[PDB]
Amino acid sequence: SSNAKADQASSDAQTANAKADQASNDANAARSDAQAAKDDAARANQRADNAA
Amino acid sequence: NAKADQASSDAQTANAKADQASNDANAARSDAQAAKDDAARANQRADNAA
Amino acid sequence: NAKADQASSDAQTANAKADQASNDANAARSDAQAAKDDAARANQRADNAA
Repeated sequence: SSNAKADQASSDAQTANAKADQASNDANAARSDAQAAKDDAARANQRADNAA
Repeated sequence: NAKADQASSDAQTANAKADQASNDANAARSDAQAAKDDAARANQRADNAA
Repeated sequence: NAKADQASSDAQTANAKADQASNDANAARSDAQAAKDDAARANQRADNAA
């Protein structure tokens, strides 16, 4: 006896979850960086406004 | 088939996480592009200043 | 084997969406770094001219 299709489906789901976990953490990091860069750019323009 | 059922559940878990990751990555791209445009504006103001 | 086959297909979908989300996240990280560096150029130029 063998449960091969189910075993392979389970391995595929575990692999997919590892990939998706890593993508989530990468994406959240990228969001933080992107907002920090937006704030840095805004601050540069703010300093120029204030110096007008 | 208990293993197949659990594999199905775990695949839905993976989809929920991948969908959230995609949403967040799309927002990060849009914000980073906005940051590039705004930073270019500050440098253009500098280039063209009196 | 319908259930296992469905779980496998759903897992493949999640896996592919996760790969694209990781690529998009890197693209945003790259753009954010460029914007960060350009904002620092802008400030530098402004302080040198002030």
